Amino acid sequence: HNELIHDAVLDYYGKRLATCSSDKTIKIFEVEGETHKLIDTLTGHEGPVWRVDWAHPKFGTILASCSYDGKVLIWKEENGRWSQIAVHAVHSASVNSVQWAPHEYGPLLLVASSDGKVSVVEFKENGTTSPIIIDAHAIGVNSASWAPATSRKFVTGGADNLVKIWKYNSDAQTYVLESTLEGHSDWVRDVAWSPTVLLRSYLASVSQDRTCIIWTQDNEQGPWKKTLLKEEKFPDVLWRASWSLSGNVLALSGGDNKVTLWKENLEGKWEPAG
Amino acid sequence: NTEKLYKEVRQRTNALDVQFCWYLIQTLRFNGTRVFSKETSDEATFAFAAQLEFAQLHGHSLFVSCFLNDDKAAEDTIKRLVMREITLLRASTNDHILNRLKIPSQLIFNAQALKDRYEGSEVQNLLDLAEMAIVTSLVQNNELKTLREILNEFVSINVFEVYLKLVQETIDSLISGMKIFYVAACCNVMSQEIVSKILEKNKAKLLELPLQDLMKCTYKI
Amino acid sequence: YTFAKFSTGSMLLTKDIVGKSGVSIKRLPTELQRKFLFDDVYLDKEIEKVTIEARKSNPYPQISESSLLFKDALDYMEKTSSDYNLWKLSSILFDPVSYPYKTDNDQVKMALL
Repeated sequence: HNELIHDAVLDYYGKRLATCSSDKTIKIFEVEGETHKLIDTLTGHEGPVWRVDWAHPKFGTILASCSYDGKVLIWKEENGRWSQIAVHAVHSASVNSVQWAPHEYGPLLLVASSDGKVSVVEFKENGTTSPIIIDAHAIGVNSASWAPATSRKFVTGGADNLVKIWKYNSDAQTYVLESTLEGHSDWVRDVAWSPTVLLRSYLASVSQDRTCIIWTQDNEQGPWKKTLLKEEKFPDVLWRASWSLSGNVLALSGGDNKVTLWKENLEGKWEPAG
Repeated sequence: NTEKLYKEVRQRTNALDVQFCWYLIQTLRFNGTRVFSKETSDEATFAFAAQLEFAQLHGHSLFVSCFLNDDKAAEDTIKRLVMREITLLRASTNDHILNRLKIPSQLIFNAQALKDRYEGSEVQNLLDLAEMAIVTSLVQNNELKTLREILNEFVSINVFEVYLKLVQETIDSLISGMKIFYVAACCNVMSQEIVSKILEKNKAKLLELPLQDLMKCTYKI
Repeated sequence: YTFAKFSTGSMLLTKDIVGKSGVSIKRLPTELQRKFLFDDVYLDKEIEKVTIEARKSNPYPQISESSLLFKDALDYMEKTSSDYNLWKLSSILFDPVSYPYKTDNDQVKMALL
């Protein structure tokens, strides 16, 4: 019985899968092609676990999950036995996304809850949490993705149809908002920064209004460029939008039971692939 | 203007595939036959390397990635891939010549260090984290070798402790206490120091040095 | 509802209520359609044709000499396939010809070539 898992994540080396469903449990599997052997079940949430997410193995085996009970739960495998080492629930509503930073930033976490907040939880020397939060969106935040870089930034997708790009500032000590972008007529479900250290940067912003805008910034200066992936509404509401590391392929999880794939061509416009 | 045409050919048809376009550009480049922009050659190279990586052909994608002109990008691509995929890239000699492309010693062992921390090494480290390794280690010959490696490289507290073990005493003690404060491994080290002190004892100076563990201390008093 | 993101090992997990886990380990469909690429011998002999030098801005490898020729691939393809025709014609037009016999001057050589 597992009729509706909401999220699954793969580890750096892809040996250990972590699905999370609505029955609150987070199941850990030892994958091996056809055979993912169930190795664990983790019960510690008071509502459907929306998302799970491993951290960089530089930090051992850590997994921050966020669930409907408004609480972010950090887990850790310890000698082959899992244990909830920390927790961070400074959010007064259902926590939706949770995504670790680039490991060069430390062990930073990115939480994004319906109380219009998004936190960046550091784990200090005592391993204890150091929350520095910001208000992100009015009617709630559905997602928040990290950006790689070599001047840190992230993106957030809102319930007010916004897509925001925040940046760290030593003057403020809290992430200062630097640019917001408007293009959807309904809850911005998911937002994704692309890991392509190439000439430009790409953002795929899927939404409830069955659109997927792509914000391509020329460089550090010139603002973004709006590009409706295709100019027809998808047969059903879109949920997830993920970039590929090698290649800059875009995967779109629409509520129409297939996942589409879009690649950029020399026109600059995007074309299906599969 | 081969390139000009090549670019034109690109936007018009797909008759030339990713692999072919890369091979072509590379041949013409390395034979003086023709001229291509660093960027067009790199574009082709990226595209093919990517296709290859999608095919789980990591060694081959790795080989192709080297034909990059942009040093920064080459660095990133290569590194990222090697670290992410080290295990598979260390099987046969056809995989060896691979990591004997000229994959930087550093990158290879570093990647390999990561794979160890995640699967739960020391020579690589010898070539914070060091403290955690010392923690895991918590025999005499190994300790001596570690000390020699540290000397070659030249945290300070641990060094003082090691020097004492191989063998001012109060300073070493304070250093060790501070290290302990900075959990299981620290307690183990403290217990070891206590045992060593007990062995040495077997009056005022002794009292100064002194100033389950609690039970032991009580028995001592 | 569906979910799907890209793997570290660039491949895709999606909701799948047919397996055991509730997800599907999908081998991403590769555009790369050319048989000899999946055989590691080709790659070895292909590395034999290259001279790798470290960069002048970092220690990472990058190619200094290549002796790859359209010619070289031909052994790994069927002489009947259209592909073979492409690679062959490409060899004829682009791969350098050699002219073994010595020539009075070099513009002559050029003419013979």
